[PDB]
Amino acid sequence: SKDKNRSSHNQSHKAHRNGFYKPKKSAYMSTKGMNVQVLKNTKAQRKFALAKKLEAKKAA
Amino acid sequence: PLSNGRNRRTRKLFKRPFRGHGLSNTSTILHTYKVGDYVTILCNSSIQHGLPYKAFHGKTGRVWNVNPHAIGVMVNKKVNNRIVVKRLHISPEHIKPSGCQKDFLERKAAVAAIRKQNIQLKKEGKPLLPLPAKRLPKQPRPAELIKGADIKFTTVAPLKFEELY
Amino acid sequence: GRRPGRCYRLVRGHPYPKSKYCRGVPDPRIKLFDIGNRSAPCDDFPCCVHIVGLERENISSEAMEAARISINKNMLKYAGKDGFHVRIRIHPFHVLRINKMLRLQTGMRGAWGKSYGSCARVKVGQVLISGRCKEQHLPAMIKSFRLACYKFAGRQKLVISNKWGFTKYTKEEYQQLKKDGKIIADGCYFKLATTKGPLPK
Amino acid sequence: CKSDVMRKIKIDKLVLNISVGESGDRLTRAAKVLETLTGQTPVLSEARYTVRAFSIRNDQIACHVTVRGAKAAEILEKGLKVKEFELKANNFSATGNFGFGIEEHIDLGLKYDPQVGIYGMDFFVVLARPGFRVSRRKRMQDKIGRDHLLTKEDAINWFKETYEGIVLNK
Amino acid sequence: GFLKVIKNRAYFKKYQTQFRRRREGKTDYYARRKMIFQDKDKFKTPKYRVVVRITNKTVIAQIAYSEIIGDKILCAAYSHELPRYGVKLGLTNYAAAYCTGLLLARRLLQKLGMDKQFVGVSDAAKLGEDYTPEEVDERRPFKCILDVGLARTTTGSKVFAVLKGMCDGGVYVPHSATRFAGAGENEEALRSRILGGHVAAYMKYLSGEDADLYKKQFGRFIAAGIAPEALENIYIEAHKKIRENPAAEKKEHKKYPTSKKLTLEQRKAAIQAKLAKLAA
RNA sequence: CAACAUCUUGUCAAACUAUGAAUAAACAAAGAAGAAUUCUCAGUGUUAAAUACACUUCAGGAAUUUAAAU
RNA sequence: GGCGGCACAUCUGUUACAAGAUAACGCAGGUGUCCAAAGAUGAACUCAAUGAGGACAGAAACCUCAUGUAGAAUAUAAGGG
RNA sequence: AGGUAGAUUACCUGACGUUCCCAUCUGUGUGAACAUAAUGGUACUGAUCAGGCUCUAAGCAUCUUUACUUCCGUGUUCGGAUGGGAACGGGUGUAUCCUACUUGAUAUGAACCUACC
Repeated sequence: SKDKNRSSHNQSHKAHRNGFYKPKKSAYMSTKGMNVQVLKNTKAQRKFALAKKLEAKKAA
Repeated sequence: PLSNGRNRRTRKLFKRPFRGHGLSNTSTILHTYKVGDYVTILCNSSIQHGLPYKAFHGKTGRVWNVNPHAIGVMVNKKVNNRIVVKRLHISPEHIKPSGCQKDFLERKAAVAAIRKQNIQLKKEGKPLLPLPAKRLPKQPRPAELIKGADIKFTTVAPLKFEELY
Repeated sequence: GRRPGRCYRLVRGHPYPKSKYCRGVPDPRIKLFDIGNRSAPCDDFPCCVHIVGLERENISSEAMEAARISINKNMLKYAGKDGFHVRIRIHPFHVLRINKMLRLQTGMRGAWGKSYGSCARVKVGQVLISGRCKEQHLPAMIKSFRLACYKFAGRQKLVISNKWGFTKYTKEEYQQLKKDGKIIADGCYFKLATTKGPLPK
Repeated sequence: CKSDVMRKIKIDKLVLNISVGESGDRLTRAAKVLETLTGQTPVLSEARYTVRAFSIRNDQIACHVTVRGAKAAEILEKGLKVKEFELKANNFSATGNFGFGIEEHIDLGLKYDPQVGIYGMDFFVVLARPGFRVSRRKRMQDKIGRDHLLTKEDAINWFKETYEGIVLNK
Repeated sequence: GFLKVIKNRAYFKKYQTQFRRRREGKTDYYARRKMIFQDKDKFKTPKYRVVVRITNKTVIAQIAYSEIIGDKILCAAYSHELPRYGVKLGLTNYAAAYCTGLLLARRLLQKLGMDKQFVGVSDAAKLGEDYTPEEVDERRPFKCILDVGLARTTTGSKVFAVLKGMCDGGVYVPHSATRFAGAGENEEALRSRILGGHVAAYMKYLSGEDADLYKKQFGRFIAAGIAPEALENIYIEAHKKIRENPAAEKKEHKKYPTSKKLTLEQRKAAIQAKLAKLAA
């Protein structure tokens, strides 16, 4: 009882019904695995800006 | 029926250009890549270490991270019915600067040059120049008149068949 | 036991030449491809005719051999040994496969084919056989060419070229150029007078 | 002020080679005869291809050595007096070198010993001109010009002058 | 006859020429691209090399960083300008190689202005021992790689006499002191060879043996009246006079045109003239 | 003679190829949120040192123009 | 169906259609290993072949010059380098 | 004009010859030490007696090659579409895209930083 093995027939029509789901913008903004020193520089500035902001919020 | 090897079907894809073997340029390793740039992945079979997968050959991507010896590249891959984001790290021997925005960067400079003169013209009170017109598909040609003194006529008719033997 | 000619007539499949992968190919039946006075200079035989195939099909090496013999005997009969030079312009570079069926210990459709023979995949308008002669033997040359076509399949066409004996130049172009020295005989063909390279002394 | 001084032909290298198939004892003696003949230790050559006809790849077969300068000249004089300055015209290469081979060696026949044996050497002479270094230097290696390169007749004239030895055309 | 020349058009249609400078035998592109590769995360920050080349008569030394347009030379010091500092003869010695390297180190720091805080070693007593320029206050020294080219780096090579000079000049060139004139013996061997001691023993040796050999090898020294003992003191003053004025120095050239090309008219006219004279 | 060179000649390749389409593949044609400029400008680090350069919501802040870019 | 074979885990070229995917008990072959060096690095050198020479030595032994885009070698199948 | 470093990697290569060297470069002299190998041939070091002989660089040739241009030729092939013709085999018309080999004409390098002339 041999059977047909494989076909691509009707596979592109199926794929375009709910068509190619593009990724959102947040998919291109990931920073996991970036440069180690660049990450250190960015974190150092963010901690500096945040501390200044919270100090000012404490004064008022 | 092929085998599922990593570098299957690359007798012609991974061959070097005719009379283009040996070492590459020096511009390839001296070109400076910055984040946000557009690059093209081009596997160099001459360098087998870190060779990118053959499915990314010819794809255009964007630089997302610069590491001491490798340049991060982010391309788009197509899956069953969706698209995923692929993040690779490729040495400059396998990538190449992309010219995809070369024409766009020309219009940006032309507009910026015009806008730079407008702040001068508005400062001095003169009317300001307009920005360059937008690109349009080849438009229908207008009415034209052809002078009758520098015109020659060539008669066109079906050609009598002649045997090629 | 040779299969009917209708089994291997249509041009089917990729070309299958004899190479390091295809072994055990029977030798082609045809071995001579130039007949007549093959060494006659270019100016001896001005007349030229062709056999032009009008079908896309296989021509087996048996048909080429059966036709070369037919023209050779006929042209020796009518013109003589030195009166003609007929060249066959198709070679059997294709190998046909046969899957032979012999009890109940037979895999029925589970097998490939063995090398069977040779043929040339011709196309429409291709020149199959050509030949050259003088004016005094053209009628005997055309007659022997018609008889050869009975050894082939499909439909053939006899064409009389307006050129010289296997040269691309027409009858009057050859006369003018040769008298100008642009044409240099080489025993059986010519060579154009080159106007390039180092100057002589 | 003529530049003829920059085209003076001179000996630049002389090679003596003894190729005997056997390895051991005789080769050790065949190496010692070159040490006495020239003055410097030779280099033992290995078999490039194994051939059963010659009973020969890892094994030492030959032992060649090259001498240059004044030492090369005097050994050439000894190897040419055996031939009595008689070199055939067909002994000269197309590139300006010549060579020959001998069976007996004068060596030291006073205390000649059969244990050492009898060996035959071959003499090959490589001539040159001042300026031939451009093909041998490490940096900016180039090719010598055709007119600067020697030829068979160039070597013949040198031989018939510096040694007066006539050349046979037989 | 039998030729079988492998130079036909079939050979050339597939021939692939090497890089032009490698075709000249002047550049090792396999090692050049190792010294040329700046880290990608250092955008356009120059990487400096000491290009040391020694000809038959002069010791060239330059400081170059590479760019796509070509190589740019930050500074360069030659040995043919050593006569301005009191060294007339022997411009390619181990001593003159040291002076050339020292001059470049002082000349460069003057250009960048950092010569006050980086002085290196100066006394002749400490010529033989290794010295690596170090951090001053919190300012790092000028770092520069050594480029040797197709020169074999033996255990006494001159290209390490230039390198030793720069380090004593205050420029940091990474190195190991196992290829200097020492690496065997001690600082006295390096120091003596730096002062021309190896040179200033041959004439004392040669004079004892022969007078013609002495005259043939050191002919210009005899005319200039430079004794084998004055060599040591000459190089001491050259180092002293270098550290106080390394700032380089300031007509129209006389060209010599050579052949010039032939235009299409002259090129075509000759062929017709050659064809005419053959119209034998 | 052959043989080997060399200049022509006729016919070829799914597991030969210099060259190489048509159809195709993946980008760009203005989203840290619709541009641009000017002034001001900090934290880390690169750096010989930086006023260079990199990242930091084109760090951040304020003015002027501005809805244009098949 | 059985007997035969493994298309059952797996690699190369081709079928295969110049993106990716991609059939048959399609075609031509391959794997269950081998390596303290055949891993890492530094230096030097240039391979196969051909022409011309050199005692034995010959078409095949070893030496020298010249030409030599890899026509050699790189553990293995094939394809890449 | 020359030399060092290069980027483009034959318009830069290969063969036949030709032109200067005034500086520079090269070739050239020697082997004491560092260092070098069987060989001061290489590489290393010391030098300046001579030379444009080679290199290098510049130019020549109905030169091979290579790089642009036309032509080959809208010819090969190709996407879309018949109740189009043919027994097959294969080959139209329509609205479109359009190579290659070859041949002929031209060229035989452009350009960057430093020093010296």
